[PDB]
Amino acid sequence: FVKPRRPYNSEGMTRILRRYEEDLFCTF
Amino acid sequence: IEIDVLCDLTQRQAKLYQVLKSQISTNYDAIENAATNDNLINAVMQFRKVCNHPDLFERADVDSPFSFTTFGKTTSKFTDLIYSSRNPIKYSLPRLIYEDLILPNYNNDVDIANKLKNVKFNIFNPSTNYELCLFLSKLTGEPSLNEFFRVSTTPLLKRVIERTNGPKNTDSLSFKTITQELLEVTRNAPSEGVMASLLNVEKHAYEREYLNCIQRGYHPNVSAPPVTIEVLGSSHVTNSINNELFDPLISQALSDIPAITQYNMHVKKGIPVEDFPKTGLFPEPLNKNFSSNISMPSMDRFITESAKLRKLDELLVKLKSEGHRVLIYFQMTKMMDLMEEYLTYRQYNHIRLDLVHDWQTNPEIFVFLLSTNLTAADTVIFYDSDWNPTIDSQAMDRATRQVTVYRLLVRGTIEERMRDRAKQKE
Amino acid sequence: SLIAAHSHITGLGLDENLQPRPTSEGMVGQLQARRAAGVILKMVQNGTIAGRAVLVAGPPSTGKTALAMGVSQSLGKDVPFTAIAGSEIFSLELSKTEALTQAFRKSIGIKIKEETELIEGEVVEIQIDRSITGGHKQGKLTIKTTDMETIYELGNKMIDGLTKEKVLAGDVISIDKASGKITKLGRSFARSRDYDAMGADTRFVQCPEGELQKRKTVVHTVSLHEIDVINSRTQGFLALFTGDTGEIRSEVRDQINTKVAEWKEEGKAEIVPGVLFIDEVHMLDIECFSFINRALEDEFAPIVMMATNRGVSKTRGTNYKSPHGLPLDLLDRSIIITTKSYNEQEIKTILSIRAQEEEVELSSDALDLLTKTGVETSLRYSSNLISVAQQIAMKRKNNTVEVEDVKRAYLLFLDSARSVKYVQENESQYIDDQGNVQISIA
Amino acid sequence: KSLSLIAAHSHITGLGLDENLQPRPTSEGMVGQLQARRAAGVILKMVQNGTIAGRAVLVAGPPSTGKTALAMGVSQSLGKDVPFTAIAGSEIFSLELSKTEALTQAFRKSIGIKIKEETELIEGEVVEIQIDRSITGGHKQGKLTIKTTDMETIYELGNKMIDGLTKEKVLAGDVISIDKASGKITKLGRSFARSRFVQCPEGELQKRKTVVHTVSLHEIDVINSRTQGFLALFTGDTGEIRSEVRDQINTKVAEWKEEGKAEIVPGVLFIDEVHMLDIECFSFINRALEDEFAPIVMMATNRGVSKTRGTNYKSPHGLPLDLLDRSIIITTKSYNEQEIKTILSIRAQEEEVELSSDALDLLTKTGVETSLRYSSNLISVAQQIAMKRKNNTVEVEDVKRAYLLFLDSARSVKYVQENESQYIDDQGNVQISIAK
Amino acid sequence: VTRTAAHTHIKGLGLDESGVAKRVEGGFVGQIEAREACGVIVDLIKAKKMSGRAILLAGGPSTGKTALALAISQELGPKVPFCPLVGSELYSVEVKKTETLMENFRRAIGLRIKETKEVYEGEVTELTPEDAENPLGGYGKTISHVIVGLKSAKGTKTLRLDPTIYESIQREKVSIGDVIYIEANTGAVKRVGRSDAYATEFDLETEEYVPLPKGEVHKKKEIVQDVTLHDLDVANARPQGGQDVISMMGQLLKPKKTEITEKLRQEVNKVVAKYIDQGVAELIPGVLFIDEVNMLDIEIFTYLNKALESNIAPVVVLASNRGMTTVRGTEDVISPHGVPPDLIDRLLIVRTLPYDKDEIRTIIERRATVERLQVESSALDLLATMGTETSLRYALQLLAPCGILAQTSNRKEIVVNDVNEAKLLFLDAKRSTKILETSANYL
Amino acid sequence: IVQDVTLHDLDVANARPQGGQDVISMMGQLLKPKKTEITEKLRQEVNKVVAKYIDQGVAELIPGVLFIDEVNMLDIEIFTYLNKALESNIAPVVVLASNRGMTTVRGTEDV
Ligand SMILES: Nc1ncnc2c1ncn2[C@@H]1O[C@H](COP(=O)(O)OP(=O)(O)O)[C@@H](O)[C@H]1O
Ligand SMILES: Nc1ncnc2c1ncn2[C@@H]1O[C@H](COP(=O)(O)OP(=O)(O)O)[C@@H](O)[C@H]1O
Ligand SMILES: Nc1ncnc2c1ncn2[C@@H]1O[C@H](COP(=O)(O)OP(=O)(O)O)[C@@H](O)[C@H]1O
Repeated sequence: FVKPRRPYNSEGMTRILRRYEEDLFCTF
Repeated sequence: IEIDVLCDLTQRQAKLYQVLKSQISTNYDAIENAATNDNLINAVMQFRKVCNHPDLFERADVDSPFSFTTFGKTTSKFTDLIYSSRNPIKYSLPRLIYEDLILPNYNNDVDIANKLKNVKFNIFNPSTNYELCLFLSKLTGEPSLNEFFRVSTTPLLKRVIERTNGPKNTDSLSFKTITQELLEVTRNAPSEGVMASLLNVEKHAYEREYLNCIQRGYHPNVSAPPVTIEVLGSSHVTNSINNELFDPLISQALSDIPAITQYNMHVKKGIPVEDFPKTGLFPEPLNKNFSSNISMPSMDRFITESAKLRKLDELLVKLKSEGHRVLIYFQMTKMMDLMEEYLTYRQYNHIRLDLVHDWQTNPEIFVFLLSTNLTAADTVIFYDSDWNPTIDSQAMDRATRQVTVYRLLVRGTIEERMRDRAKQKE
Repeated sequence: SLIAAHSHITGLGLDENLQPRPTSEGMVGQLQARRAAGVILKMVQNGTIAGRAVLVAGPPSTGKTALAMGVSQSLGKDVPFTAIAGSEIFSLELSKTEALTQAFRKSIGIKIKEETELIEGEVVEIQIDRSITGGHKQGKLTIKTTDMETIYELGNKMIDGLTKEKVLAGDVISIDKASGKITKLGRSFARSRDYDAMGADTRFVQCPEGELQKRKTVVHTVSLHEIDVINSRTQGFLALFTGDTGEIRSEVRDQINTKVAEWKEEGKAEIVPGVLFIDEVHMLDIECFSFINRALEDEFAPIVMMATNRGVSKTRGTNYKSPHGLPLDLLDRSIIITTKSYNEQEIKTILSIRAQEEEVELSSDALDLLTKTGVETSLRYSSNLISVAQQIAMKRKNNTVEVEDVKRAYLLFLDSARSVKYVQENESQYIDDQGNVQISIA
Repeated sequence: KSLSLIAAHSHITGLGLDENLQPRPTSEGMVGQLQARRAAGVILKMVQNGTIAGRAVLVAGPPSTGKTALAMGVSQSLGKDVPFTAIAGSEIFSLELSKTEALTQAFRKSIGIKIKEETELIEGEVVEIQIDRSITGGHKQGKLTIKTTDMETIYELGNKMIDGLTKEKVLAGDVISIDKASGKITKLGRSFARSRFVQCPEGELQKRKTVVHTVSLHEIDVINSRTQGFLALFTGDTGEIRSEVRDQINTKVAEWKEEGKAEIVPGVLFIDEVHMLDIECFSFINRALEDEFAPIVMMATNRGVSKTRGTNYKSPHGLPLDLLDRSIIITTKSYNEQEIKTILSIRAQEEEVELSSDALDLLTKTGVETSLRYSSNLISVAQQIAMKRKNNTVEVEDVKRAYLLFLDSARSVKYVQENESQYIDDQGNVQISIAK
Repeated sequence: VTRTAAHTHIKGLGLDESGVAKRVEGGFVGQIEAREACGVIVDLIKAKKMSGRAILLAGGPSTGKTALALAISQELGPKVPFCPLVGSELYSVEVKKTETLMENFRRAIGLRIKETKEVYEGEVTELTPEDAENPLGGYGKTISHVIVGLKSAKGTKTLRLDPTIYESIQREKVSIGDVIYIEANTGAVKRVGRSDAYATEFDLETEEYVPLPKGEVHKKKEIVQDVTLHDLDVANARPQGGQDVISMMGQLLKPKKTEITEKLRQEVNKVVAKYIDQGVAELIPGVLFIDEVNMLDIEIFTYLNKALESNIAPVVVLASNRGMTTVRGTEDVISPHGVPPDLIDRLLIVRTLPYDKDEIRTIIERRATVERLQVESSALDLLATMGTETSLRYALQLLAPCGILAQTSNRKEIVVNDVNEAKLLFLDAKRSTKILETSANYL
Repeated sequence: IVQDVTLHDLDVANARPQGGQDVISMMGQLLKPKKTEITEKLRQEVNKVVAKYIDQGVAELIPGVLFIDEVNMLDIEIFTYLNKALESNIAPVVVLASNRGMTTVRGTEDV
């Protein structure tokens, strides 16, 4: 069986998000 | 079908050969036919265990520098650690030296002379020497006139750490040279830039010469802490050297605050972002292999460090249609290490000591390791250690109807000497 | 780039049977020296004999450096060729043995074979998450093609390579895993969002087809000295460029020798031996010659090419006088290629080849005059006069350089012997060796 | 003793002198040079008196007459707790320090301060350690049962002891020594509970002790010179210590001696092959002995009327005249046959198994003929070729074999003289080829 | 296939059991008494009880002193250290010459140690810090404890580290889901790679993937190591390896060779003696080869006669090429082999003798077989005549070019025409000197 | 904007570490700069990227003269280095000035 993906602990962080239509920025 | 392959001695095998060939007076005992004749026997088994492979008689452990320490060891719901590595060299000082030279005392004059030489007569003092401070304020364009007194009375590492990003006055004589303007104009610059690509050749040499995937070639042999200083009967010395070895500004500057902690002060405790103790100033190493001096034992180095296992894994890469057997009496019943080798990396359907019936129903599971009428196996690899072909023929008698012979040899070792006498006997 | 004194030599001018052609590959003359140099070149190309000292001897203006540079040209790319001079050893930060050892380690090369992986596709979505101070970074990159789409994780170096030369969703980039390079091929989606900051929009490319992950194997060459300095300190990669490497211990030398032999036997590394060329080797010291005669006896030592233009001269640092300035123990190790002076036809061929490389249309009688000048004075003077005569012809607006330009150039600029006679005629005007002069006309 | 293999001066355990300084003919490994040995005994009693400051003695004589043996005998008979520094003439030419700076450091390494300090120490065996680690907050508590042969007691431990015992993880039965002032425990070992090992400590826990500390003035100078820590004493980058901190340390040492909490112990500085120092070094030595904090300097030279380095004229003993004026000279003589026999007997007795007597006579004849040191070097290789013949004793024929193989100086010089074109001369001329 | 380095034909001294020399063994031809003396010296090394014994290999060029030194190293074995040197090595622009000499002296002395290290390793399932109480105060760290979950086969433990350990943990960029390796001796930690329990086909950082480590956590592993005494000295002088700011800052600086004080050497000797008596250390004294000892000046020899008379100093062997020459660093002392008479009394001279024609011929034959070129008999005899006539070395170096000319001539055989062409293309020292003499261009 | 730089400016810009701001570069900025032996690799990479942007057509290279006065006073090893530095590809013209006549070269005995 295909192994699970690695856990993605991103708590405590700002976020840059760039998408097809528009780019975001989540900050604190 | 009979085939023979001869192999060259690998580097670690040859150095093990030489270091255990030296002794005091070996007189080349194993190739003096001591194995044919019947201490000599201990040298014979030592030469055999060396001449096959190193890890069949001692484990290739981790590669680490020698820890020159005296740390807290044991004799063997959480177990905790405190860093307690110390050098074995203990420099012992009398208490009179410290308490009469370093610390202030009523009969000592350390603090008085310290202030008198560092504050009362410092030439950057604005209370006494204004015009000199105003002179340098005109020169360097400093916003504050106490900054020269601050720079003159600060340790170098501490003064390096609290680096100020504030721009200077614009009427200064500090005229920024063209190299600084070149460096600042490319500080955050894209690719395909004419001034951008001129000023980074180390990143071009990095990407061109593939330095991101190179391996560590050198590790130090001995690593040590700083030599401990042991003054008896005072806690001030303990506090002082514990503060100097672990200064929280210097230690925190070579550090990084965890991300959820930065959440905690920035949001939960409301600490402003610029008032964080600064981190991340430790230099980045060249690669992930260059981070630490400890080298893990690699599986691929086990594969490649043997004269015979390298050509053996080459052969089972080539041989798929015929199940094969190994005479494990080349090392006198050593099943263990080849077992770890071929279920660690070269994993296959396998059987090793109802047992004889499992490999005849299908050839997908090979007969593999057995110690020597079961000729139903497709082939058998019986290769060397035969100074007598009688056990060779009795092993191949046990063994489909077709029998195939795979012979292995190492040149320069005892196999050439027993396997040139037994070659004419065949 | 620019035309230099050795612009014309492209090879050793040598046939496949190790016999020199009369005029080929930008070379003429010195047939026995060319054959011996080709033999040394074939020795290097075999690459199984280490530490063979080769010495070149001859008068000045004979073609010693031309022979060595022709060896370097015909030697082929990606095989090292150091071209040090004798004076560069004497340093204030290294020892002379240390400088010789570093030149030796520079001359020997390793061809590392590395397995890499190439991905190329249309970028879907970036999810860079950074800490508050920005020090620690982790992200997720999403990339697709016409066939399939994959979600990859991100590290520190890949995120900082995405930030610099900034990549938006809608771009087609190519990433090499082993080197960590980022190559934005262009913008494919042409998204409707147009921020007023972006003024440099990359050219449109068709979004790629096929599988993203393509297996690739590449080879790169790194010399022994570079690996030595890389493993020497924590920041060793800077010391290649700043040159602040120095007095490197023998421990890293022996450990890297063992590791290099390890990479050799597992098939990662294929050592190519190189050539160290020491022009004007008579400039060196006796300690350097001692280290040289004891340094060729290792497996990691290249073919050493040495040049001199001295007769029986004083060996430096010593009272005695030795052939070629080199002591007898070193001279016994070396094998000597000799060179002999030219004649009128070879000199004529030299200036014809030079003027072809100097883009000068020279007339035949001016060529004859230049050959007579070159035989009369030196080859280098008649080589140097061609560009000056070309400039003089350019000032008179004639393309072909004629005899009067050659005579005007000869009158304007002085060679060695005429300058010697002009000094000897009125020596009181120049400052004497005893520091005596007369600066007044009366 | 540290790690010590057999060396040249290993048999010398001190001056073989009686109570009235009269030398015994053979005692403590040393034989002969009775006038020189009596002089060295007088100098030893000077140093052991410790009331005389800054005298220089010059041990001059022929090579291989025991000058270095005399100095090693003085150093061995001095014992420990008195500083001794043996340097050579080629040490002080430093690439970072000046010559006078290196001489000043070597002068101040051989002057020592003796301090008596009384500390506190608790050392026993742990019967049982318990911690009531119910950490509702940062506070924790625990109890420790520590035992010796005459003690058995329980302690209530504060938080800092719990922190100090969490690291250096003490189990039950381990032997620990606790410093109460600094909170540093040392794990000496585990007691006899096998069912590294150390004996269980004797009684009277919490026993004060006096540890007598002797430090040199160079270490105090390095410490008081503020920008160099004590790591300069190991790294060697002390780097031109200023004169004012030296003056401060001298005044503080005089204050400590007067007020009686420190005692000054003079030592001996030995300079082997003093003839290689420059005239500047001779001037600094010439004016360096007038300081009160100056040791007793020993100088050894084996040169005749030779040039002084840095000048162009010749002077006796390789030293200038004023330095010869400021030093008393100990003379040493060469050895006759019986002294060579006794020295070879002692060295062969210590170094290896016994010799046959005719072989010892052949060694004595060779030592008289060529050199003492050559015979002493022949001893071991003759024994090794005797082991290769598989015999215990060393016979005459093993000595003959070793004499055939290993040449002395005279045979090498002569054989160089008959084979001249095969070798390289001053002018760099050599006939490598053997034909014509 | 394998590169020849002018000494690959030498495998050992070639002696028999009783110390006599076979005429052909180990690639040695002749030099019987020299080989016997060097075998006696090898036996003296394997005795491992002497200190400061020295020999000088006197002889001319093309004779075999360097060959005898590497023969000693081959016979002794790679376990006992061998430190080759040239006399020009001792002059350094960064430190004194004498300290370079003693650093080579303690490079020669070896050590055999066996050490047990407390080792924590396993897969990081949990990694949660604990925040400090007063973070902006700055006199403490920003954290107080870090709880780490380590999982491996057969055991699983939770780890409450001090912040100073977490410094190295964050410096190796340890994330959740990789196999790590904490060495509790020094506090160093090595991040092996990402664990293969999860998916391994989606990273972009060419990470290596490792299985779960076998055995429990808190493995106590005993390893065996071979170090030199100089390496202990250079580790204690420049203290890299601790987790204090002195050690972390000492890693980053460019190292300079410093004058290592004697006090450090006595402390290292005391620690090593404690390791000897405790039972994990065994001393391995070695051999140091100073080739070209004529190049050393008077200061090194003057310090050498005192440095050889210490209790720990190894056996040094010396080579000299010159006869009755003046000593460097002085202008009046005329002395054999460039060695002053003070040092020569400590020294045991081993003479080496020049060669005959048959020895030269056999040396050429063995060197041709080692370089894998077969020769013809008349060409070998011609090369032997040139070796007698010019030098042995010139006949040795000419072997490869006639082989090159033979492959040029589309054959594997060396003939006398190839030897004559090697004569015509390349010249020895004598013909070059005569060509310099006849020419007036200062050729 | 047209900016004019020398090749030594590019070499000294690439040699000192730009960016990073991680202890080592900041200590290098605060301490005194040290002239260091710039290796051939840095100059070769600089020449490579400069030739690349020359072949692009956006950069223009212009050689300038170098005037060395009192050239009688250089040591012999400087002339020995200059013999092959003059033969290099990118090195410009150099103008030499001397006033002495029949004299010995500095650094040698009787030339
Ligand atoms: N065989 C040749 N082919 C091409 N050019 C040559 C040849 N011989 C000499 N030259 C020219 O002669 C000049 C001197 O040669 P070079 O070796 O550089 O200096 P020198 O001979 O003084 O050492 C060079 O400029 C070179 O171009
Ligand atoms: N009186 C003596 N007693 C014992 N051994 C001696 C005596 N004199 C000399 N030796 C030995 O002779 C050897 C060489 O003597 P050495 O001390 O070098 O003489 P010098 O100091 O005069 O050069 C040393 O091993 C030393 O032990
Ligand atoms: N006894 C010997 N047997 C075989 N070859 C030798 C012998 N002695 C010297 N040689 C060869 O002669 C050459 C010179 O050896 P080396 O000792 O390095 O120089 P030198 O003999 O001048 O000291 C080496 O290449 C070696 O192969």
